[PDB]
Amino acid sequence: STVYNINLGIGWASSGVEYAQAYRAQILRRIQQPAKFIFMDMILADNIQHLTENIGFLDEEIIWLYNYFTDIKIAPTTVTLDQVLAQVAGQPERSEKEGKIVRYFYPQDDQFITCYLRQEDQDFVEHVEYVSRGRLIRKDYFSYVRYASEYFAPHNDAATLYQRRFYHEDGSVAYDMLIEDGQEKLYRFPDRIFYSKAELVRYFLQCLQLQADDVVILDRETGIGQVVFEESQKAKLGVVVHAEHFSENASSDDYILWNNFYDYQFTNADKVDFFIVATEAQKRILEQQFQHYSDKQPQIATIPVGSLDQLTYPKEPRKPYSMITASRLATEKHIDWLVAATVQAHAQLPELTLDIYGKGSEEDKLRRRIEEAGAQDYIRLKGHADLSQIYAGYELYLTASTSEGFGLTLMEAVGSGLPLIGFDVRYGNQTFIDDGKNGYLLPVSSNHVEDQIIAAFVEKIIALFSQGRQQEMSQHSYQVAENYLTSRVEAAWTQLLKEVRDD
Amino acid sequence: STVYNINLGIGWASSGVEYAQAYRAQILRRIQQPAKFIFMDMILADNIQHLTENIGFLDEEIIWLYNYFTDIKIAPTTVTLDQVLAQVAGQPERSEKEGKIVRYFYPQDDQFITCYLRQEDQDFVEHVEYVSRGRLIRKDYFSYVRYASEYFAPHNDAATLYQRRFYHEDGSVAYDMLIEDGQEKLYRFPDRIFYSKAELVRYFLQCLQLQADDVVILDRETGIGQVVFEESQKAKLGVVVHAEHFSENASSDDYILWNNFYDYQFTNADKVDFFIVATEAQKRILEQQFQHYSDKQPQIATIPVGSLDQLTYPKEPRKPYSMITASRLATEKHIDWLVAATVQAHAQLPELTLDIYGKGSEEDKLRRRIEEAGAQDYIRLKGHADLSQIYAGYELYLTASTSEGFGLTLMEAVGSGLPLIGFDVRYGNQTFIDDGKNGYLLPVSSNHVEDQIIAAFVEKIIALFSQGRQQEMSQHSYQVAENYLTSRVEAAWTQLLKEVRDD
Amino acid sequence: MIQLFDYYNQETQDLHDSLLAAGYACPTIVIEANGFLPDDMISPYTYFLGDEEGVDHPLFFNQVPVPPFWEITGDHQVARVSDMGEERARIHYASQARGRLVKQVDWLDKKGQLRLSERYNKQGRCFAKTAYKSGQEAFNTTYYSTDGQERIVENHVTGDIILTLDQEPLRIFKSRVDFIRFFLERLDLDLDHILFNSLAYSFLVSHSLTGRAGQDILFWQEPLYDELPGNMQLILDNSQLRTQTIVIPDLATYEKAMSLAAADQQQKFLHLGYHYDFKRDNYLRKDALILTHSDQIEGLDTLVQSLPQLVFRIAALTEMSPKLLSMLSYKNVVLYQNASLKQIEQLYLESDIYLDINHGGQVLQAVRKAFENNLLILGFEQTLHDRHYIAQQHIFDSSQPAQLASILEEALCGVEQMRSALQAQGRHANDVPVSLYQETLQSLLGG
Amino acid sequence: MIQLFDYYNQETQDLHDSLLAAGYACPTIVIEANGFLPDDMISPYTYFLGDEEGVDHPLFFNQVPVPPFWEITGDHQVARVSDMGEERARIHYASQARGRLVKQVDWLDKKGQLRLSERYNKQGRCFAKTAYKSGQEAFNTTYYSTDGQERIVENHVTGDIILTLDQEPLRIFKSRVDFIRFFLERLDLDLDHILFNSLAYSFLVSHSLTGRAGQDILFWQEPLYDELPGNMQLILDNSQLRTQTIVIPDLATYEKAMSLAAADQQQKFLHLGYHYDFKRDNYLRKDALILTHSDQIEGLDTLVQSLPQLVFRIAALTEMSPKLLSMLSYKNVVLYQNASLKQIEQLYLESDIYLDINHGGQVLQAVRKAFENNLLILGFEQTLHDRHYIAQQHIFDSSQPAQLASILEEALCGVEQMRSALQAQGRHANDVPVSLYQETLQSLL
Ligand SMILES: [Mg+2]
Ligand SMILES: [Mg+2]
Repeated sequence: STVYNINLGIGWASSGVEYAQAYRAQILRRIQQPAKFIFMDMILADNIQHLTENIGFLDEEIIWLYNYFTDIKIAPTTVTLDQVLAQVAGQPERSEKEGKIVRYFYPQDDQFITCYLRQEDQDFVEHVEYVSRGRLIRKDYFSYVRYASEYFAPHNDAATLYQRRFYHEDGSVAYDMLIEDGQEKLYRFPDRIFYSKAELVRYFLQCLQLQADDVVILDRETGIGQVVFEESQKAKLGVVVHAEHFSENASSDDYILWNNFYDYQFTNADKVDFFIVATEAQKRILEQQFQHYSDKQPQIATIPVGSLDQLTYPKEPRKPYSMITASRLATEKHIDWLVAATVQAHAQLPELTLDIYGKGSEEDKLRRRIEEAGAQDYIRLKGHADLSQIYAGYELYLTASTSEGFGLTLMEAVGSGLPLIGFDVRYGNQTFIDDGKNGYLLPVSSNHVEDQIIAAFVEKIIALFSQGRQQEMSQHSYQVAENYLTSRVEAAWTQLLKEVRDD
Repeated sequence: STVYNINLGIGWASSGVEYAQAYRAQILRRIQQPAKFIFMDMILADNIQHLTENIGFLDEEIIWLYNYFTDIKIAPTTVTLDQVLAQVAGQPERSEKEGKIVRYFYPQDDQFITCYLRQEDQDFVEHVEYVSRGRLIRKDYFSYVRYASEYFAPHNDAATLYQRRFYHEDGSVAYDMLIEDGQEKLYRFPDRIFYSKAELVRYFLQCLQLQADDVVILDRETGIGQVVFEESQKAKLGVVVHAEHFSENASSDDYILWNNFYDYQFTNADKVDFFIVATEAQKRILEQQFQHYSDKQPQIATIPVGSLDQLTYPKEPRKPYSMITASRLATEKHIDWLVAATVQAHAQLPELTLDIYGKGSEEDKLRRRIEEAGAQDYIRLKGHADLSQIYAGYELYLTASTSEGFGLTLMEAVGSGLPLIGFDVRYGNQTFIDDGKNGYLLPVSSNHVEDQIIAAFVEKIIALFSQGRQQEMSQHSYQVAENYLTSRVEAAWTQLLKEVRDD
Repeated sequence: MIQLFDYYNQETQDLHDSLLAAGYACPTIVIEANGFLPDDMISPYTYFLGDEEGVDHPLFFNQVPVPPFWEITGDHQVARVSDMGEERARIHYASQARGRLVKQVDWLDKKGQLRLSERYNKQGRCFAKTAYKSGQEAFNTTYYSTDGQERIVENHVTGDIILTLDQEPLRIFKSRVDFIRFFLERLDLDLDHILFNSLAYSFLVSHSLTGRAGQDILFWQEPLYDELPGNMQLILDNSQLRTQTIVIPDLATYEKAMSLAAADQQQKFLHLGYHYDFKRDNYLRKDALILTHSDQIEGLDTLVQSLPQLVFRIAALTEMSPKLLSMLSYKNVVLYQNASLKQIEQLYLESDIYLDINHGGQVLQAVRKAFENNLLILGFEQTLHDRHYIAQQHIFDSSQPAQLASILEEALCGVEQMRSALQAQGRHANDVPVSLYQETLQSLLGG
Repeated sequence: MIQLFDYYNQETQDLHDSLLAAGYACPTIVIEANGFLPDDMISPYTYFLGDEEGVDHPLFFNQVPVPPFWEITGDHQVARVSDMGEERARIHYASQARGRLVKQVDWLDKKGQLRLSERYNKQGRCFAKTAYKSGQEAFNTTYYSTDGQERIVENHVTGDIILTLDQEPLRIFKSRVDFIRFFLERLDLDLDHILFNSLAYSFLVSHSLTGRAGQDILFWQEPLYDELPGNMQLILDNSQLRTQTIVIPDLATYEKAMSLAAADQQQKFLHLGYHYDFKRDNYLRKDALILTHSDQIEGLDTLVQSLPQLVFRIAALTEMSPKLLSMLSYKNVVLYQNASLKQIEQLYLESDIYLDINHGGQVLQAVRKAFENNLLILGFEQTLHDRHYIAQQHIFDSSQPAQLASILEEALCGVEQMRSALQAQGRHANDVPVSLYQETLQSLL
């Protein structure tokens, strides 16, 4: 009995879904629940295993689609330039090393083999290209052996991919594919032929031979949603909702517009055994929009995306009168409202200061005005820091997010102890805050009116800085934090697999 | 649990496979093994009920592919001229009647309707064509309701079928199909759409919801072979061999050439649970050709196509030295020789007399050849007759056909205690003629040269007309025939289906 | 009295709504098989099918019944049905204020050609399927009852219409005219006068009724060119036909009509307009409202810096590319993204101009809704139609006088500076008082 | 010495079969990647993949491995693979007497365009897959060892042959000419004289080594027209290229091989013919053989009334139309259909004149088979190829009159005249005794 998690792709810099998975893998270990993680995309740029391992996936949890048909195992790239040239013939006259691209010329007839290396300093070659008379004709990819290669030809005097072959440990061909218009249009096995990736994915999941007690969990639907649904009917199927499932600005009393990434799953929800939402705020309403609009009653389960390991009680003096914002910085941020409402709150409050961690787009315009504004030296500036322990050295946290599906920095914040102010908006600020108790939730009008909130920020800022509340609602801010930490996650994650299979 | 027999077509002149199926129905009734007989062809020119009842099926036994999706019963055509006219608006000025076609004219609107009857001496109507301004725009098909309609439109001034529609008892649309070049290219259901007849037959077989102990018996393969195989795996599949199953002249010890109508079933025999051959002679031949050419050992079972309810003994006349042949006279059955063989045995014996029955194409030429070589009409010819009562009147049956897969004539001939003389060839002759016991098997060369055949026939006509042995062979027909009684074939069927249902 | 319109669209609605204002409420017949008809009207194709009247709850794009597991997707202009990613149907949107309502779903074969068109009404039911032969030529169209029975089979090659209603015998009609005629007699509609909007079947019903006595009016709404339509002649040349009157609400063509009609021959052309029901007066305030699908609005940067006093509100129900999200750098601009219908109404209150400046397709009859709300519309020659509602004086070249809007626009400086301008677009749309119908008609409309 | 043969066909088999009669048997190499090669020939594409040599047991058409439940159908002409009724693959037959043997299988996409060609050998294995790009233009061909490894991958756009042997380093050749030479020097065959039959890659392997010891020849067969290839003109002009000696076996291809070229070009190219191994003499049995794929055999109605002397044996491997079977009642005609391979060998042994009178497809190299047994061949101006083996005193008119067609060889009753017709037959086929081979080549070693 296994739990197969399905996702499309992965990368060095990757985003909430992948981490919600990688995280989910670690709990599922601790329960002894066996689980694999399937990835459907074509990932040759990196070796697949490097990306999986970085995010924290064990190699015995990784099913790569195109690998699964071979005896080769998910592995780090151990193949060396030494080994690579044992396979090439002749002798290299002159090397050349620019960063990670190192190549050796065989000018007699005009050849060279260009190598691309895992790390600039090491010798483990990730892939090699064979160029003869100026044209790429072959490219091989390595882990502990060549697990695949690519064949090329000139077209429009541009190197063009026509074929990609996959091999077993011994170099016998497992299967190959044709490439036209940058799409995979044919797959040829010894006993099979397939004309579309959609029908390849069906074969793969039939080869898994899913059975009644296995659980398939679909984290991304694009291109695979229909085939996963059909082949998962024998097993238990479930769909997880990352971010927000509908659009209220396009909905009405009789007609709701789902987000285009969950529409198929919601439309077909009678094929799904259970749904997974980040917050029970989402289980709350999506349960009723299933009731109101579609009259369907699919089982929905709340399982947070992160966890707290330990309630973090600081042993240092609480620094009175300070501030912070940690978010991934863009326009959607809207902390020019956090910038201004600090100036507009600095008049009445002693020596207060905020730190802005996270950097990116728009960082230019926040520096633009924070200097010409009143508190220039008493609001912070510089970027990335790992705040894993530093939250507790603070007083309050500031979020102008119009949307958060699950706040992760918020997740850390309440465990670390800060009171919390944010708009009353789905779903994170609503599941992490009460407007007595932890904090204040600012109701927001339907449109951007700047001085609306900038004054409406200051008034709940000061109601807490006034005694006795600031530490009052901090210290029971944790009695809710006691549900979002690991032992409770492993409870419900555990909890969920059993009532799924008693069905 | 039920037995599903799958065939393609049926007709008035229907024979071979269909008469075999009809008696399998009669057998399966007494055994109380419930059966359905499936027909995949699109049959509108006659009510399919009229054809099935003509051959002996019960309407409760018939499954027609295109009717199956409706709620209308298989029923004879009872809709009448009066009822047809009642539902066309207006009153016709004039009527026309030509054979079974009866036209009603409505000159006021420039439209007429053409009714096609069942019998000319009754008022029942199978079809009605609606012609508007000399154009066929619609046609209906009647059993006890309108169960189907076709819609036309002129192309190169030829009425052309573009669409066919099937209805429920209440007149509502069950589904319709698009016709392009005599091909049905699109099927439209409310909840389905199908782009080929193969995929439609799949949905049909799926809607049957075959259980594990259901038995699917394949009588004909062409066009449905693979789909019947894919969908019958969850049940017990079987394949009946009706003719000689291989081309011997085109084979060798190295390579065997199957009959193309069985090639798919044989090649895929690993997917077949059991085969069925007409004669044990054929069971053994095909059994080894399997072993030799592709090592497999599929279960092959022997059921006769026919049987004998009882053994008929004569009324105590037998015309001294009289013979019989009943065949559908054609090129293949070569009665030319034996009209010419006994003309020399009437020389060596005084009272020798024979006569030919059967009817078909090509021997308008026979009646010419009868006495135009000077033979005389002690060789009588008779036309069509039902012969159950008539075989025991003679002392010897005779056959010149070069191939028979089983034979129905020989079984009844032997059932009347008539020895046989025919070639030594697969199968029926080798099955019903035990050489020397009830008759003589004449070797024939791999090529047909003529004059030796006639001589080898007459030589064993006096060795079978001089003497003491004939009633001392007419014994052995009664000897071989008791293996062929109805009670013993009911046994083999009950046992075969009991065997099949243990795997 | 009856109004018989070939098609249902806004031009026939305006004509219909005007006549109703002037006291003309008769029964109204649309020949077209349109599934979303105002309860005001009926059609012979939809009339006998058994649908419940006064129900508006159409299908939503993802409620199209499909084979099990087949995938429905769609954007704001269209939708799709797929089997394992392969295109199967196109779902077409009924053009309504509410988006993504199912009008017609077009089924394809595996080579992608059109085969069936299954048609939906305002009640969400599929009342018709059209079948296509080889060239994607229409073979026929079947119209079903709510029980799924054939009520009407119209052969598109021969024209023959097979009408079978419930518990009645089968009737074949040789032509569309003969079918409409059955419908008029069947409903016992009073034929004093037939007011119709085109020279298609809605006319040929009149041309073929000459035996019966009455006179009918044709409101000619289409453009005119070098000649008259051949048939617009035989109403002038023949003196016996039931229709001797040609009403032409658009002036500009009425002149082109009088131009091509002979001196004897211009006695038959009456000219009129439409009576619009406007929702509120202007008030000459500070605010812009533009509805765009995506960028960029031609010359927004130009106009916005040059007139900083004017509020600029731009909306879409899509999301906005940072190319335009760049322009809200100005405090002069206000931008609404993924705009609600509720929000889009509010902006039509708070803005008294509509600049038709955007590129691409039109956003929910925005030019019309502006006109109904008495917003003064201007733009450049690439306008999202309608051209009906924008006056020549107000239109511009494609940024040839890139901004010459702004201070021709700025002629918003007070009350009769504008009141001019909205009679400019008011005239161009051929606005007339309800009285002008009463005068122009009862010289004809008797019986 | 070697035999470097561009393509395998019978023009090469006859040329190979005669040199061994003259004692020239040497290792022979065909460049073509041909999976059906006689046990004494090899190919560089075929050798390193490791099939047991000597095994001839190809695949029967219905043995092509196909996805589960897919149906295989076919006739004597061709087979196909179908999924739920729609064409997927074509199955092409190896051209042998034994029918329906799988030389290659062409898989198609759902729109019907050609994508793969899976090529098959005599031993019953698929040793090569050719992949195609959009234009139905060939992209690459992979040749596989029997255990599934890649051995050769040839790029058809760049010509680059990448050759990876077992345990060996991977090499990249730039052309087939480079590939053939590696093959030659690898088995270290003795390059004295290379005997090659065309101006394609084989000759580019001789013109390749001109600087190296040894001297070789061309044997030119392909028919000639208005003027010479530029490529035999390369070697008539050049003296020191390694081939200077061109023979042409078919005398109708030679008289002209001079007519175009001067007398200086002329020391260079010899003349020969082929020495065929005939299996029996005539014996003038009065019997005729006709092997037809379908009727009607041109004017045979005319011959048979005119030749009651003549028995006409008409055989077809399929069934025939009553259109012909109507002729059986002509009592000098005998008919054989569903003709067995053995039965039809008997007829070749029982008849002495082969009429090539049938229309359309010929049967299992039937004209050649007649020529091999000293059957006298006469046919009409549809002279169904081979025209190789027909003396023109013998071809006749395309049934305008058929009267002269027979009184030609009705004229042969005794023993001398028959003879004279059959060398006429044998001379046009360029029959020479093994002696002339050793004479014209004894000069060169
Ligand atoms: Mg499907
Ligand atoms: Mg399949």
